[PDB]
Formats: sequence, structure tokens, C-alpha cells
Amino acid sequence: SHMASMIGTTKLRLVEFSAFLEQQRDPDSYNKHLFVHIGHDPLLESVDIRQIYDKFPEKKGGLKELFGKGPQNAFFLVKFWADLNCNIQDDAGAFYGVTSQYESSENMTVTCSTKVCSFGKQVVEKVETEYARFENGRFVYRINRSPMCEYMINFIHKLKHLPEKYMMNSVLENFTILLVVTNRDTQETLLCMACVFEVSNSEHGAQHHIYRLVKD
Repeated sequence: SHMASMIGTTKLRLVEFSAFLEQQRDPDSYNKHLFVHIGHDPLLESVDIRQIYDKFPEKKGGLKELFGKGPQNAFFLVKFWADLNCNIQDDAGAFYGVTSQYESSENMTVTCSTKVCSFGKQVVEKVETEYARFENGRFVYRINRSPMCEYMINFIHKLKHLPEKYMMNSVLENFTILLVVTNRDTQETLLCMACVFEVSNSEHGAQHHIYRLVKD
């Protein structure tokens, strides 16, 4: 491992990320469960990116190609321990969503690509285009309550039916998420988060660990 300071370059920083299930009990009463969360310039250890290439798509526009183009300090591995300890009612009051916030000193238009991958193959891509808001002397890029795709909702349901967390972890060995934030107009990679998953051993907590991706 190589430990050094630089989720975020000096051009874009991830400030907040949270994936959640919000359940309406009645028009004035809601419960929200967090599956994972970030944010609720440190030294980061490193991971050799070559050991994750087979967990993500790898041809035109794939992870290896993106990393080669750089900047390499925009690339991170995120290990999540997800909290699956919640009810999953099957009714209209259930909303599965993701909220994220990025910040920059520069006013840009950014594209956020989220690729859901199974056995290293893309099964869903979500693409969101975001313009900046000036706030507190910087530019903020917020995605509020972006709906989860059907594949992900069904996948959470499937994991929850397993009787032991170690069985969920075995299934998750082949599940990854690739988040790439790009300057829409210049096509510069601003942030790339390669995400891997286990289930948290806490009863009501989620955890994460961030690593820099390095070429060897």
C-alpha cells in the first residue's frame, strides 16, 4: 500500500453520498433507512488497480481505458459495508433513492454515470446531467432523491431473503458499482469511484473505506 493525501481531486470533491429507503407511514410520517453513507484531505492508502479490472467492463470506455487517460488522482476504490437491517414493504409508500453532493471551485456542467455491474458486466447505467449552484463561495452539484433502478431494488430484496450475512457477502462478490463524474463539455474525468460491497456486521450501522487507485 502507498499512503498519501490527494473522495475528490482538487477539481471535484464528493461531499455527501447516501443510498436510502424512505417509507411513508401516512402523509405526515416517514421513516428513512440508510443502506450506505459517506459524509454523514486525509491520508488514503492505495490499491493496485490491476486487481479490480476483471470486476468492471474493460473495453472501449472501460475502467482500464479511463484510468489510462487520467488524471490518476481522480480514481478511488470504495469498500462498503451496507446496512440491510430494515423493512422492505411492497407498497406505494416505499421510495428507494440516492442523494449525492459534489463541490468544486469551478463552474462546470457535470455528467454523473452510475454503472451497475454483475460478474464485471454492465447491467444498468444511470446518466444524470447536473448544473452548478453557487453556495458559500463554491460551486455545488447536488442530486437529490435520485430513484434507484429496478435491478437494484430487486437485488436488495433478494439479498435480504438470505438467512446469513456471509451468504449475502458471497453473492456480493460478483456485484460492483462504477461511479464516474465527468465534465460534460471537456470530457475530463473528475471523479471515478469503483465500489465493492459486503454487508455490515453491525446491527444498525453502515461503514466504508476509501482507497486511492494506483497503476501498479
